[PDB]
Amino acid sequence: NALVDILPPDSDSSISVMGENEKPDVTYADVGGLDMQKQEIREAVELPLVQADLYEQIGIDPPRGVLLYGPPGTGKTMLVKAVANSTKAAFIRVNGSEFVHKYLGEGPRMVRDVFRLARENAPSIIFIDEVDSIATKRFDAQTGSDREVQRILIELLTQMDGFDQSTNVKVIMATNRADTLDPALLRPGRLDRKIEFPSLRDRRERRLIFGTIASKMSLAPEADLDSLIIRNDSLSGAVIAAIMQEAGLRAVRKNRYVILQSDLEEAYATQVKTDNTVDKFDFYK
Amino acid sequence: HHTDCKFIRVSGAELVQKYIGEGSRMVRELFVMAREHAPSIIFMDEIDSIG
Amino acid sequence: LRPGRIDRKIEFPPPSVAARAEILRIHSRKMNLTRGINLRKVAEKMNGCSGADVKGVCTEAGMYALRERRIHVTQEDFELAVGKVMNKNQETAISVAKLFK
Amino acid sequence: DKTENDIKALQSIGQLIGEVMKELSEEKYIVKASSGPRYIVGVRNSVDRSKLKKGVRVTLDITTLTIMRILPRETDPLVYNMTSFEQGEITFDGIGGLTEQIRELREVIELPLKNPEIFQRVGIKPPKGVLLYGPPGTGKTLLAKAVAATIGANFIFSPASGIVDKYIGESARIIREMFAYAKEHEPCIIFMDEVDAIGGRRFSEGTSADREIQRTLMELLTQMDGFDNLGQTKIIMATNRPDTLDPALLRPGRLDRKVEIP
Amino acid sequence: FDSEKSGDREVQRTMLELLNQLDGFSSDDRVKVLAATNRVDVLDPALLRSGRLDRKIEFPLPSEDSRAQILQ
Amino acid sequence: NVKDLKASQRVCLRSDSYMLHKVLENKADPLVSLMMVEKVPDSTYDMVGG
Ligand SMILES: Nc1ncnc2c1ncn2[C@@H]1O[C@H](COP(=O)(O)OP(=O)(O)OP(=O)(O)O)[C@@H](O)[C@H]1O
Ligand SMILES: Nc1ncnc2c1ncn2[C@@H]1O[C@H](COP(=O)(O)OP(=O)(O)OP(=O)(O)O)[C@@H](O)[C@H]1O
Ligand SMILES: [Mg+2]
Ligand SMILES: [Mg+2]
Repeated sequence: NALVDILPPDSDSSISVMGENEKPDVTYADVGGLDMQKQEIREAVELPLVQADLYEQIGIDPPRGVLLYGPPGTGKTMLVKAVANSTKAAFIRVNGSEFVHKYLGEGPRMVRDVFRLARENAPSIIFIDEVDSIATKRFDAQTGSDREVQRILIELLTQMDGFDQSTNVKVIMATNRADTLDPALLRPGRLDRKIEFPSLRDRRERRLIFGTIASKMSLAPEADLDSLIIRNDSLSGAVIAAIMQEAGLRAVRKNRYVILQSDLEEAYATQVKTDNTVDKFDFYK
Repeated sequence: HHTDCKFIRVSGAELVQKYIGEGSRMVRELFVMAREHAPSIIFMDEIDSIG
Repeated sequence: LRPGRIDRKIEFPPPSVAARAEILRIHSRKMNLTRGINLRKVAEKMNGCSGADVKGVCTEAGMYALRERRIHVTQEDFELAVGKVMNKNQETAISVAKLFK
Repeated sequence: DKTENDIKALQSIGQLIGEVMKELSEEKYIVKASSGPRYIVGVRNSVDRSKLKKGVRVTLDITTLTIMRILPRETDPLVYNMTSFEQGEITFDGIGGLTEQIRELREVIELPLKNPEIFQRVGIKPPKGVLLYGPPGTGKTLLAKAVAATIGANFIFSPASGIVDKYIGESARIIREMFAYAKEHEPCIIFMDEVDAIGGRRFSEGTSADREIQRTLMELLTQMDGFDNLGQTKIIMATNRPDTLDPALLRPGRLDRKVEIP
Repeated sequence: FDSEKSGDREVQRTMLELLNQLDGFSSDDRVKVLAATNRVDVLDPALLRSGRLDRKIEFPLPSEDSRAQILQ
Repeated sequence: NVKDLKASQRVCLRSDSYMLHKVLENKADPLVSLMMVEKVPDSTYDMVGG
């Protein structure tokens, strides 16, 4: 029981990098619209990776942490993959279910590894897939395990202040809800930029999202992607990832390798679900 | 900073604690800590968004 | 609100126009400015009712200046920031109508 | 000889399993043990460097802590109990009049499993995941058993609550290893039986029990989607009332069809 | 088994495991269940169905003659 | 000794059977826990001024 040697930061990883030993799988072309938010995600990620010093010379306060919020399905995670593919920096895919308590001291030790790894071979991106199971708006804190989850989040706060004044991109995290968030996590200096993702978007931002998933697939000369833009007006990004996927299943009942408009409107009818924004429940015009 | 008080910003949170873990029992005790480390300013920021 | 436990009430009003100009200046003391920018001129473009609005006009001016990639924050970025932040006032929750009963 | 074999085991000693967490140096390896705490440990010349990769289980001694040999992977004692359910069988037409629902069911399920190669022609994303929903008695579990038998692929058959444990964090571990196991086993088909309160909403104003729900729920989505994507390997989600679940389970793309069995 | 924001989501996880062992992977074919209940208004819809509880025995208010037997 | 020792003081041990050795040169205040996890730096009147 004495200190007989020291270990480099690189070694003793939670898990090795996925961004200079693997390459993210989704590109920025597979993102359709949210162009207003795309100007912002290259502000949030890309500019602190190539050079932090641009901000310094102006003297404007940097952005620190990236908060992605929205109702699920809107491509928060897909976007993380996107800008990591364009920038071609290091990326570390961890999750909070690899951080969760299992042994005594598991929680703090596991949080520390990823930051040590990112900083030594900086500039780097740390991704925590979600923080909805650690960070919960309320805690009972009258049981040992609820204070363990809290130990894991508290270390994350401490490592976040540590991560600042570095040319790394501060932790990426997404949340599926508005009541996962605490008034000590969204504090500026912890999460600066709050990139929106609505289920509202406008007619142009619905329009681009259909066309990209149609670029992926075969089409027929009678296929209409633009007759769906006005049917429903409360969509998310991956409810279109299902309608299109279903058109390739209805086609295989025919034994077809192009997509028909019959296939695409039959899939439209499902997966939408009850909606009151659509033009049939609307008489306020 | 001028008065040399401990600026204790409370926020209506259960996350600031991890050692008692409810606000009701941390009213006496918060006072007692602010007396240990006196002078102090207990900035209990109520919000009333809670629930 | 029991009577005798409240011997001081500090109301912070919506900014005056002498106060609202100085909030812009506070943030700009870390920043580089192209010489000749008056944040009192911008304050007369603003009408405001909170000093949060003017903090967003400065943040925007340095992020427009980041987009350009110039060291100085230029004067058109503070023109664009007020109109961009006012659009943002109509998108966080409407509040300036004049359309009343 | 029956007792000679017992002597030879007896004068030997046990091994304690690890896995290679990270390579440090030529003769020094960092492992994370299956019991927990990490060590630095050595190697004999009974193993090669080109024969070790990470996540590969290794032996250690319990008296010197040195690797002598490569060890196959481990897989839950729990998930072996699911492969021992196969009873409740019925023919391929075993649901009268809902035979149409079988057709819808195989388009996601049986056809890309057997041949992904015809769906390259179509050019769409690999089909994954289905929800069965309907009032009790409509053979949602019966349709699950029937697509297990007819395909004849590896099959589980997970109880909602035999993947929960007292410790909140072992409950996450089981399904992590259940999706790994499904990737070791071509055409593994996973019926989650009676999900209601293990994939439920955010809740968290009741007991502390409700934070185990979340913890487990994230696990499922991260396997399905990320730098792991399943087209070999199929999800059948059986639920007893449609609107009981978290909205991420109401987001199709993991769960591409929401099939109604009348 | 639609509960929100309470700890009846802990309670139902011991209900669903029972319904798992009344799904047929046999081990419920000679293994039986009697159940007594005092309120029949709140029974689960997955226990209304047969294959879980199959035979449904009503217990009445005693008839004229029956009361006299009971006393005796 | 017992008059150099008071409550809530961190010590170092040489486990000869848990033989108290020295005071520890570190402590984390329990009030500072709250303040940490909040995380606040100092301000003056140029952050209010105007
Ligand atoms: N808008 C979209 N258009 C096309 N494909 C999409 C879209 N959104 C997601 N996908 C595809 O769906 C899969 C999963 O995406 P991902 O898990 O990143 O989504 P998410 O919305 O962040 O999920 P969650 O609901 O768990 O937060 C990937 O194969 C991805 O390419
Ligand atoms: N749709 C059906 N068609 C024919 N037989 C059926 C059907 N549904 C149930 N059965 C019969 O009832 C038995 C038990 O029903 P099962 O356990 O499959 O019920 P379930 O309602 O699908 O289950 P759960 O309530 O868990 O969703 C079956 O073994 C079969 O004999
Ligand atoms: Mg997510
Ligand atoms: Mg069943």
